[PDB]
Amino acid sequence: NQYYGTGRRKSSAARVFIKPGNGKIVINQRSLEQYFGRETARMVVRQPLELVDMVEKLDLYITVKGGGISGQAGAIRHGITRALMEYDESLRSELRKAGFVTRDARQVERKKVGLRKARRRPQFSKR
Amino acid sequence: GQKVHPNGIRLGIVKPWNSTWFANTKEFADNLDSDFKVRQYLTKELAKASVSRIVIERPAKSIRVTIHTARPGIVIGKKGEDVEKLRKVVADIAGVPAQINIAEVRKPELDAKLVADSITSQLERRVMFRRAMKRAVQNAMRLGAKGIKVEVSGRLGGAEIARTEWYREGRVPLHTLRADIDYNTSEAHTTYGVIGVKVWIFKGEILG
Amino acid sequence: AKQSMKAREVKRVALADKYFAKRAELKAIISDVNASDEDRWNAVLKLQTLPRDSSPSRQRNRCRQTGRPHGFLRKFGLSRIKVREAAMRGEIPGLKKASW
Amino acid sequence: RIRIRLKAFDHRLIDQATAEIVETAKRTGAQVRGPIPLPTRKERFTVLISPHVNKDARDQYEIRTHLRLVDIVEPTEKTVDALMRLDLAAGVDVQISLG
Amino acid sequence: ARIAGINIPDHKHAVIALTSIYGVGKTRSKAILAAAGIAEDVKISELSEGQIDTLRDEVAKFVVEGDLRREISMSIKRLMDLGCYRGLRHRRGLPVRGQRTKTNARTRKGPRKPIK
Amino acid sequence: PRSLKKGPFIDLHLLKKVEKAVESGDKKPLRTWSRRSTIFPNMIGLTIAVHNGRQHVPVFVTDEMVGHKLGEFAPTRTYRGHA
Amino acid sequence: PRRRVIGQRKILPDPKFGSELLAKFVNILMVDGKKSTAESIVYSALETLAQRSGKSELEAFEVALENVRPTVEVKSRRVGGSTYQVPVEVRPVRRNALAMRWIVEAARKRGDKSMALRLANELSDAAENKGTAVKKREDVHRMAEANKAFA
RNA sequence: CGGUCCGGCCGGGAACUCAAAGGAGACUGCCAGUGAUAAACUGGAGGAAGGUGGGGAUGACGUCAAGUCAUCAUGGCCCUUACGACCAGGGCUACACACGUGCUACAAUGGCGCAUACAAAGAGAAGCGACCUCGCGAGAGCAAGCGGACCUCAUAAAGUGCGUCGUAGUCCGGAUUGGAGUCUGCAACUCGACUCCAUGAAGUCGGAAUCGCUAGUAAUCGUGGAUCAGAAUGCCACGGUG
Ligand SMILES: [Mg+2]
Ligand SMILES: [Mg+2]
Ligand SMILES: [Mg+2]
Ligand SMILES: [Mg+2]
Ligand SMILES: [Mg+2]
Ligand SMILES: [Mg+2]
Ligand SMILES: [Mg+2]
Ligand SMILES: [Mg+2]
Ligand SMILES: [Mg+2]
Ligand SMILES: [Mg+2]
Ligand SMILES: [Mg+2]
Ligand SMILES: [Mg+2]
Ligand SMILES: [Mg+2]
Ligand SMILES: [Mg+2]
Ligand SMILES: [Mg+2]
Ligand SMILES: [Mg+2]
Ligand SMILES: [Mg+2]
Ligand SMILES: [Mg+2]
Ligand SMILES: [Mg+2]
Ligand SMILES: [Mg+2]
Repeated sequence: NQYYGTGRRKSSAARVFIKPGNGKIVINQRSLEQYFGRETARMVVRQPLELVDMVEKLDLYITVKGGGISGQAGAIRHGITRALMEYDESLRSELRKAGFVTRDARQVERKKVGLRKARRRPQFSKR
Repeated sequence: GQKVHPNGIRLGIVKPWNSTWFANTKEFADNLDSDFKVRQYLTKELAKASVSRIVIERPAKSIRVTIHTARPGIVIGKKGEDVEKLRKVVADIAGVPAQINIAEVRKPELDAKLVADSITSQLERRVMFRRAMKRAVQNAMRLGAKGIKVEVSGRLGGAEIARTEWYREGRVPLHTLRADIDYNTSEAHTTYGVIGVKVWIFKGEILG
Repeated sequence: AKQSMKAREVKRVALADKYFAKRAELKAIISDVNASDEDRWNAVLKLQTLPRDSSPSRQRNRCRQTGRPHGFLRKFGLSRIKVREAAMRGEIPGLKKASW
Repeated sequence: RIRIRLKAFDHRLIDQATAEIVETAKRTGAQVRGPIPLPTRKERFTVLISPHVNKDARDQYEIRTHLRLVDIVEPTEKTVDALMRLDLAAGVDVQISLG
Repeated sequence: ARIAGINIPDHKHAVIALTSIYGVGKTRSKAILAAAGIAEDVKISELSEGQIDTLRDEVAKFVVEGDLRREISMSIKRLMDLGCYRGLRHRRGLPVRGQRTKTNARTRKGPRKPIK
Repeated sequence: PRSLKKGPFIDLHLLKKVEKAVESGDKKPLRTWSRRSTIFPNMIGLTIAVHNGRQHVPVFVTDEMVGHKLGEFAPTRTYRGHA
Repeated sequence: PRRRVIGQRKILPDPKFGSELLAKFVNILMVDGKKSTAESIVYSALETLAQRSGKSELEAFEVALENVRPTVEVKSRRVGGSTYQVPVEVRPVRRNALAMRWIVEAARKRGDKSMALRLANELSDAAENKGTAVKKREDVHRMAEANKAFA
């Protein structure tokens, strides 16, 4: 009866499984307060389940690989939105407005030849 | 200092590599030296033969050289006489058992290396470069090329001021990636210097 | 590159393959902690007595077509120039301009 | 069993060889595992294209080395020897691991 | 607060005020306080004078201000008297360790000397 | 510097020239291109003309000159000043 | 730019209060991408700010922001032989951005030890309507009415 | 799921992540308004993505007699018992000075100590080199496994939690110099890198002047590779925070 969604971010990849329950969040066999030492990521993983009022409504089992703290939090949000649209599908009209169902495609830019970074050019001098 | 090599840019799309083998890093540059020495040897021997493209492939430690040439009669000679002469020296260079196949070049006027070497041989025997460029374009557009561009460069008629000239007939889209542009370049070693010859031939677009 | 510099590279390869076992024998002695110090001293004097061109670090990887001492690539055995000319004529299998 | 590793540069010619050896061991042997694809090695290169002095003017090449893993569960005798005697095109390097 | 000849600030901790000694650093100061059995978070204040006597004995184990400066001057004047390359660098005022003198030798050469 | 397990370093032709001048008891200046040879305690009291690239400068060997190499006493760059 | 007025990007609100403005303040305070430190500094300074004021942390932030928000800035035009500093009304977004920028610059320039002490002291002085940030607001209005003839 | 040494570990399962191969997808395609019923533009609708979605490769005729005869090739000139060839040592690393490009700093948005969390992309056989032992340490010894989605390089750091310093030329900064060493390599004097102990310069944000950058950007943080016996703060790539 578990409902699944994949969320992706910069280079992260979340695997979200939704079961109806009381609101127990388990990420890589760890609690959310244990896993993300960051309140902004604790907000963004709870943002759609407070967009709708379903924090206490459903439990969830989460695995996530690759990336960093905000990357994994973004993919967790995008997986949760993918699975809540699998749960109901009447919520896509709201989560689209919330900008959540859109996968953020902002990858890092490659270092280019001549340039010290993606866009930073070296220091110029006429003389 | 501007233009990319149209073969090397078309190598993943519509052009094949002239060497299609595989090796690890231990035997890579050794195979590539053996391929260089055999293309060197075959070009010096079949210089009078209008050879265009030497394709090298080696399965199971056995080299296979596929020579594309406009006339196989001068490359073979008698049945297994000169081919066998070149085969035993290929096997001497590569150190492996060899095999030589010959693919005939239909329409030698539509092959850039043959046209460039005909122009080079003409310039070496002192003809007017504009006449050579005219005959290469008229022959290629007659034989059915959708577009040809030729270009010579440097020390033309023994002039001390080197200049470049180029003719064009038909459309030659170099920026079109699926265009079958046959491009190659020859050099004429005259008594006044080196004359460089480039030739682009557009046959049409491959719709893959 | 010059002809004499190519000749020096060939000579330094022939000597590096000739005396290769003996130099590792002496270095096994010198690197052995369980050895007589007079043996290790005689070994290091023998290693002085060997020619200098027997070492693999003495020879420099030149381009195999031109002898260019700079710009070498170990996978192709060529400099960056003859690499570009071969990759453009398609004499190098599987090698093409990348973009990502 | 026979693990078979195919290393090549052109993925069409390696998928041509992998499906060839599948239909071969399908007829002769039994239980071809599958043409499981492995990650592709991308050996990039970056060279200066000027002969003398242009540090910023470069070409960037690469070589994509395509991998294929095909396992054979029950090798018969003709399955093994007749598929080892069967050969593929050059550019493909096959590498059997019997057991 | 008076070790090996010199005074030592009281408000600082033990390892730091020991490191005020020319010849010890944070490592050797940890070796001193470990050999004296004195914690590192204490000050030179609220130390027993027996603890400070143990500290004086532990510092007396090593080479310090007048001895160390004598040994350093002896090694430099040994190179001076030999006339080696390091001696010539030490008396030309140039860098010894093989640094560049075309640019950036300003620690040994001081401030800039204008062309007059 | 070199490892202790390799010991010091000296050319064999130098160590033979030192052994000769020791047994012969001659105080001739030994000219030498071995700028990389560590001085030994049996070298004490000898004039050794170390090469510098251009000529051979004589070095009398002292006790303190033991643990060094011969090149330290043959400077290769001559510098007097700009003005 | 020449062609277009742009569409601005969306900013997250802060986790503690839900305010967009406080997260714009932590982005202006943030250096080198370290958002976690500037969020901790703001939450410590607004902690001691409500300790010193008894109000909401959001309310006393808006009060100090209100007493530093400029209304008219000036800008160089130079249509004659010299520079004319022409005044101009400031839109409420730039009013808020210049306020938080001036507050951060003053908290950098104060001599207190902790950054949260420089920022809580600067906000408490701005709510008292003194300090360098309101002095910059005054000197801006003073050059405004000293150049009000230009329009 | 069933079982556990709680480790996908072990039977297994193939969904999921991922790995590639092929294919679909976005086309102003639709809706409305403007427009000269045209081109087209603005807006919103859906949609993962909306107007060139983002990034790259791709550089027209020509210009500068631009650059390179020292990659190579080559006309012509010159040397040919030397302008050619071989070896040792030295030099290309000098040093009153001037400039360019960088690195590290001047600290408290930090130096410290302890504990702990999250990456991607690469290389590897004369190679990568676990585990274990010894050493404060760079490293040494024995030594598995690996031509490698298996093994190794290899613990990401910034971060977070606690304590600490408390505005000082400082527990900032790390130059310089002395001593002791390791490794590579015939060989580290000129002229290598690194480690340990000690030493602790200038520097407290930079004159006139000037540079880069419009979003996963700058800024900052680490990682890897080529070259290479050894030898980067450079170069080329990678992800984190943002
Ligand atoms: Mg540069
Ligand atoms: Mg300048
Ligand atoms: Mg270009
Ligand atoms: Mg030559
Ligand atoms: Mg070398
Ligand atoms: Mg001290
Ligand atoms: Mg649409
Ligand atoms: Mg010129
Ligand atoms: Mg010039
Ligand atoms: Mg020249
Ligand atoms: Mg020499
Ligand atoms: Mg130089
Ligand atoms: Mg410090
Ligand atoms: Mg920390
Ligand atoms: Mg602390
Ligand atoms: Mg000062
Ligand atoms: Mg200070
Ligand atoms: Mg190296
Ligand atoms: Mg390397
Ligand atoms: Mg980056």
